[PDB]
Amino acid sequence: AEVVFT
Amino acid sequence: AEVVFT
Amino acid sequence: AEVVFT
Amino acid sequence: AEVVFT
Amino acid sequence: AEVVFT
Amino acid sequence: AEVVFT
Amino acid sequence: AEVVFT
Amino acid sequence: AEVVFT
Repeated sequence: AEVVFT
Repeated sequence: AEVVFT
Repeated sequence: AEVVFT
Repeated sequence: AEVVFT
Repeated sequence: AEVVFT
Repeated sequence: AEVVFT
Repeated sequence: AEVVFT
Repeated sequence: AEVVFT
């Protein structure tokens, strides 16, 4: 699982 | 920007 | 921004 | 910026 | 910013 | 598990 | 899994 | 799975 908030 | 890989 | 998962 | 790898 | 996981 | 807040 | 950003 | 954006 990968979460990237930018 | 939101990326969610599950 | 928000993510919730299960 | 938030990165969460699980 | 916040993450909670289990 | 990797959390990176920047 | 990998993320790169700028 | 992959995403690239600019």
